[PDB]
Amino acid sequence: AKAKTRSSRAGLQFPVGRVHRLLRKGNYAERVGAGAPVYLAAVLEYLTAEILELAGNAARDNKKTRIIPRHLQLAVRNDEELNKLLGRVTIAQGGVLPNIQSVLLPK
Amino acid sequence: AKAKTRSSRAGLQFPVGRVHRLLRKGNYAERVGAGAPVYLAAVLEYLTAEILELAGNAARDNKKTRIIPRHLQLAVRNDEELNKLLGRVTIAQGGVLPNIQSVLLPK
Amino acid sequence: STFVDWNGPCLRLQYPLFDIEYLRSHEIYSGTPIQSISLRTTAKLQSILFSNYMEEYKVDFKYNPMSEIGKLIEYSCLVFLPSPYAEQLKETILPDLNASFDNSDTKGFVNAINLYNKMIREIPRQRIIDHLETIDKIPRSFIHDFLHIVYTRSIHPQANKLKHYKAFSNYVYGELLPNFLSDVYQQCQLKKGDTFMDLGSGVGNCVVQAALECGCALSFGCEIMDDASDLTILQYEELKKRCKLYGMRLNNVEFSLKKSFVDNNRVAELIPQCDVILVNNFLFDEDLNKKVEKILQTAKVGCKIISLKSLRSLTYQINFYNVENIFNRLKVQRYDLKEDSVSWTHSGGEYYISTVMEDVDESLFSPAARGRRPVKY
Amino acid sequence: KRHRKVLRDNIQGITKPAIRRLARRGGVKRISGLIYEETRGVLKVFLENVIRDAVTYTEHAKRKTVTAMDVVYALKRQGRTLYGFG
Amino acid sequence: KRHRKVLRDNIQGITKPAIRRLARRGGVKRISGLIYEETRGVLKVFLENVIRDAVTYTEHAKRKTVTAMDVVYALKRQGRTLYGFGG
Amino acid sequence: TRKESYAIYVYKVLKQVHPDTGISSKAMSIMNSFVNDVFERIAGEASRLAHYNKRSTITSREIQTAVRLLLPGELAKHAVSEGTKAVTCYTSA
Amino acid sequence: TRKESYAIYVYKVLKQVHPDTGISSKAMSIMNSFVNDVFERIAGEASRLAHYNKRSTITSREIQTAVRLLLPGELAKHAVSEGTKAVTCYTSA
Amino acid sequence: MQIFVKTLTGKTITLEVEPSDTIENVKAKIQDKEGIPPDQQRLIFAGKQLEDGRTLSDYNIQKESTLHLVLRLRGC
Amino acid sequence: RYRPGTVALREIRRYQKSTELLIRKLPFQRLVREIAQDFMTDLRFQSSAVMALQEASEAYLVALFEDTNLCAIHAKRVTIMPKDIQLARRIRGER
Amino acid sequence: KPHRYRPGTVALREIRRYQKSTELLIRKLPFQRLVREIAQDFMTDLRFQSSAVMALQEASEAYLVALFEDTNLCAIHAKRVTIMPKDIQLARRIRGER
DNA sequence: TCGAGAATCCCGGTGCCGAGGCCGCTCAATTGGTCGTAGACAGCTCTAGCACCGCTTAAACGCACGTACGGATTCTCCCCCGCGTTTTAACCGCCAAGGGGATTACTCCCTAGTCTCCAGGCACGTGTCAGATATATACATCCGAT
DNA sequence: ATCGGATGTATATATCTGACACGTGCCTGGAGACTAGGGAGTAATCCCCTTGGCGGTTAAAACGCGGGGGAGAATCCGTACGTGCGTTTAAGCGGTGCTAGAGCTGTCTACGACCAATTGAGCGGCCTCGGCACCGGGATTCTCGA
Ligand SMILES: C[S@@+](CC[C@H](N)C(=O)[O-])C[C@H]1O[C@@H](n2cnc3c(N)ncnc32)[C@H](O)[C@@H]1O
Repeated sequence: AKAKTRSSRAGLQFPVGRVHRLLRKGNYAERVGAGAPVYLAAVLEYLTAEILELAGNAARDNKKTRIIPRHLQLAVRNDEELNKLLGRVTIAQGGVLPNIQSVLLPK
Repeated sequence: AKAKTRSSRAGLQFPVGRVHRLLRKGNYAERVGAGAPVYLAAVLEYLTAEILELAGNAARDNKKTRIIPRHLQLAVRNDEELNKLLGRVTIAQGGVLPNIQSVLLPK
Repeated sequence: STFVDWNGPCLRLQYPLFDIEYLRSHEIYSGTPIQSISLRTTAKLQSILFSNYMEEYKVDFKYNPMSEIGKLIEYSCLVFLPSPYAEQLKETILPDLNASFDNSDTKGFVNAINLYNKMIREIPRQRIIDHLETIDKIPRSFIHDFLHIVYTRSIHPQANKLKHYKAFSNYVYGELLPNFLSDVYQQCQLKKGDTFMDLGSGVGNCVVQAALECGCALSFGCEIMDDASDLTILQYEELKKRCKLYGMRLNNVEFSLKKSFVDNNRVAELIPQCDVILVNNFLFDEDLNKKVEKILQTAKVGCKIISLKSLRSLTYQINFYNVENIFNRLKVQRYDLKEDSVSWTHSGGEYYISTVMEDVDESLFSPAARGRRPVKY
Repeated sequence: KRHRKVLRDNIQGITKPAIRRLARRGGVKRISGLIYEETRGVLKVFLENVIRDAVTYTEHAKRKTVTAMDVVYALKRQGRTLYGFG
Repeated sequence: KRHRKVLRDNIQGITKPAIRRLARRGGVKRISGLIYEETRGVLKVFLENVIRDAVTYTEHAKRKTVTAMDVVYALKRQGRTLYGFGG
Repeated sequence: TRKESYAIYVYKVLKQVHPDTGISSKAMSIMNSFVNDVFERIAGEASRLAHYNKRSTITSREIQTAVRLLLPGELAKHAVSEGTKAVTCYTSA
Repeated sequence: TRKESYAIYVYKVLKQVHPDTGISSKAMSIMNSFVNDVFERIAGEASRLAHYNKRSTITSREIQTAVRLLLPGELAKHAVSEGTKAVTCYTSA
Repeated sequence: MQIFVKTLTGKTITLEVEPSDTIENVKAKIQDKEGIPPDQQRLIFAGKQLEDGRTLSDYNIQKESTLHLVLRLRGC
Repeated sequence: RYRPGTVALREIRRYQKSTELLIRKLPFQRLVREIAQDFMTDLRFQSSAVMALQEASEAYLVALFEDTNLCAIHAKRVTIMPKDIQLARRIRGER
Repeated sequence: KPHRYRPGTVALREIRRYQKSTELLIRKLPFQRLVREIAQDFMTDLRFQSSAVMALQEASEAYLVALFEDTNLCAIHAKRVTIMPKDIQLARRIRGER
């Protein structure tokens, strides 16, 4: 009886098992389906892949090979959909996007 | 033995029993204390009493003996704390308070 | 600038605060106050009344012994000394002392102290006792700074032990500063012969301050914490020693230490005769408030209850089990805390005085009073 | 200075250059001189709200140390969701 | 007229007087001529968001009627809790 | 199927505060939705507080802290006074 | 005791998308908090959907609807496609 | 002699008695004037609850005096 | 003939003290259905749902126009212009 | 005379400098003292885990930066480059904080 | 200041339909048992938050110059209000058909529970290199003189 | 506009260092394998509420025409804040020690879940009348042009 992790079955990197345990332990419902944690882990993996891909692009643009909070802030705020998802979110040590209003620049 | 409602025990009009059943069926926690539904029912009764007192004052001031949504809107918004509590809330058929800015009044 | 606000409020004495008979019957001081030098270039200060006692202070501009010395000398020039000595002492030492303190002149400060001691040692003691007998008013800050001297001697060396309270919402220690105490005592009209109770006295600042600046026939203080109890004992002993040093009479002060006022025989039997009751209920939880209500059931008429939070829960009513209750007979008056009124914060807030009436208060019957604070378009 | 070292106003500690830098980060070119006191008031109000929520959370936990996760929860309650502290 | 009456734009159905009334309730003394198109677009965006959420709820419930509870939940999701229609 | 609501209880509270004043059906639904909204708000906050402390129980302490967090200012104080009074009356029975 | 987190999984996704890019501990904590926040959002929305339909279980359908409600636009479409792919692959084997 | 009674709802009720009138008769007049059940009525004068068996003259009621009524809504 | 702004103030007073829906029912219902036809399934829109949508939309637009009027007065004007609405929605975080 | 930049140039230089950086623009100790003071209203002597003060500073600086962005939008809307207290009041009123 | 002219408020009478009270009839709350376990209390550990001191120097603070933009005044003009007439289409009350939302009933697959196995991932430890910082300087930008 | 001077700032090389990434123990959470209940899918039926359309009526909308009042532009004042520079403050770093408060572990006792019998509170249906909505008319209160 070889053990094969559910993340391996789903082809996911994220922990299907831990997601199932967290769904069960959070009292989100009386019971949690078998396909729910796979689906949620896949969603989390996709969003993490998006954030890290944009952040890695930002880090490469800065000639840096380590994603720092600033790179996460640039990746989040320079993309409209991620910004709207993370509109009410503050990223520590993220800073602000470089923008100066047109009227403020010299004529 | 004769049944005695827990609302009667606590001197509350609101349904301590229904509040307990809603807390249990709401998956808010695995267990629910015995004093929790009493406390929550008392709080709900208090807020209802406050809003109904203010709404009845509004209706009396408007020479009406029946509370309508407009009176609830006036009661909620004319009070700072209730308005802040219900700041993000829309009351149907409430309208808005009479407020005209001093700039807009004729000279 | 001066150490003492010479134009500050001047409390009027309503009882013989300065024990003249003791001062005339005793000229050698036998008490042993906690010395300032032992707390942790030295200067010796000479006691104005008793020749035999010198107080040593670690004088170095590198607890502020210098500020205390300045305050003590200024109060002596203001309170303890008659004319023409008061004017001479005012003109001679005080400008040099203030200049030295502002400029941090250690040598000048010590020289000023020495000149003060030399000039005092020739003054007749009988004249000082006569002036103390004749006095009827003294600065409001004098009792405050005297109590602060006693506090620094007693509480500061073990102040950290006051932070051993284990809870967040009960048994928490916080003091009410002496200015607020004088304000509320003046508001409550404490007078000689009255009884003062303090429920939860902490280190006993309120009890001793009432006993001093109001002449209460009995100032009572109940405390449960062992650390606060030991500190109360130390502070009271230091206070007795210092009061003997200055000749000030200390009225009867009683403490019930290391035992709660709840279900306490002494508190229960003293409540009926109590004339003022101070209960710092800022973080008293609801059950302790109910226990305080149970204790205050036996309170008499006219007894005023000071507190930081209202004794009555703000939605308190009368339906069944309140016709016989004391809280129905309370006129509650809210007032605003001034800045620097409490020790735990500088901001302030509110505090209530609840006066026990013969009849039920008419405020709660009006629904306007019960509201938190017309409604029309 | 009784049992606790009571702090003085310390809202001037949020000094005029600091508010100027905060404004400059926001893209502010010019600043009225009355911005500084009003911004100090706004900051004091916001911090009072967040710290009151955080100390309430600490009070429930029967703790006396305001953990960072309490502040994160207090900010999440206000819709100010903060990342990087758990 | 193929199989179902494909409705027209029907955003001009929010006529100029209706927009004037909405502004007047807001305490507006004067209204620019360009406000009408702008607030028509704003209303269209808001309705698109709320109706999209409500129809997501309805489709999840395997229903074909946008029930009033669906709209209430959609508004509650966006922080615009609506009272009087259940909840 | 029976459609439960707080209608009779809101009416009882109304007759306690204003005996001579009624309440309309639309206003009744608004008050019922208000009670449901505040109930779910307080219950969710108490659930979150129970989770944060890794506690499986919602006690009166959790609800009291939730009421402190949600209701602004004097409303929280008065609501906590009512909650404490009701729980005290209940436990002494 | 053990304090669990998605650090290793975030790092695995990072080395998948960007083989030669590292990530800092502050950025790692921010990403872990992001995963926690999104998990809480989706789980809470799925709980609300389960309750509104009087449904006691969280099926993949509930999570899919929660994703549609939460993620904006194109993100929702891609997330739903990835989740459907993952569930189909999981159920196949 | 005219006396006034105050209720929790902010109302003042005028009443006419002699000193010899008993407390139960006063409760009966409150009944026939306002409709309140007598058992729910509790009468307070000067912070002391009036006993039904006693009379008004026992408590030394003065002219133009003030009284308070309390209604037993539910109690404990 | 009343001067300009007099009937405007009278209308402000009239509509601030009244609660009836200010948008006609049927045009708004058709707008809601048109917005929903982008999902090819034919929906049915329980009438209380359409009333709820109208309530929410009118309340949202009333609050938006209050903010727009505040913005217009901030610019030392009484006429609201589309830049006022854009600023209000930008500050609110909707754009 | 000494080389002197005209008004508004060094302000733009500061804007570019501080928008491209991420360090905390409020000094650590003054903000720590402010937080501790705001907590002394509670009688208990609170400890404030060192990450908690840092998180408070992160949140407060982000909030003030967003507030000043909105304030600058308000000021530009009034045909002005100078933010004024009226601008911050308008921003907080529209946002729903007043 | 005034008077005609228009909203608006109020007074009275009539009408009506929905709030309030009553009557069954469920079925959900209450009571009373046990029984598992959550957590309250106590003891111990240990590490991190408080406090202190001293030195460096980066930032803050005050002052002075000046300039540029906020605010006030004045002018034009155009566009948006207000009113009158006509049109259009909402609203109503109505009729009918039927789509599908509740509802109940049956079946049975999926998930909670538990028990055991085991390996994935978290704590700890250690190498080493990405980034931070200093220094030196080419290069871009601002600004005053011509 | 264009040319130099001074400034700031990005490029460059070098050179640290402490935080990142990787290796390993193990242990605790994830995985495999029943078992049994009950929650959810699927099928059938009722009839509630939806659609669609109708015709009639009347309010609201649309159009068009003054015209005046507010928007926007231009001018000018002056004062309020940006920019340097010298001085002062105190934050920041960097060591040390205290000790107490958070965290973990070990009882065990109260308390809440679960289950079964009981029945009265509360909800569905149905009068029924009185508070609120409409309508006619008179009084009250701007509004504006004179
Ligand atoms: C807020 S302090 C007030 C101290 C002092 N009375 C003053 O105002 O300066 C209250 C004190 O009451 C004590 N205390 C609290 N509850 C008590 C109780 N139930 N019985 C006796 N003392 C109590 C605590 O030790 C605490 O130091």
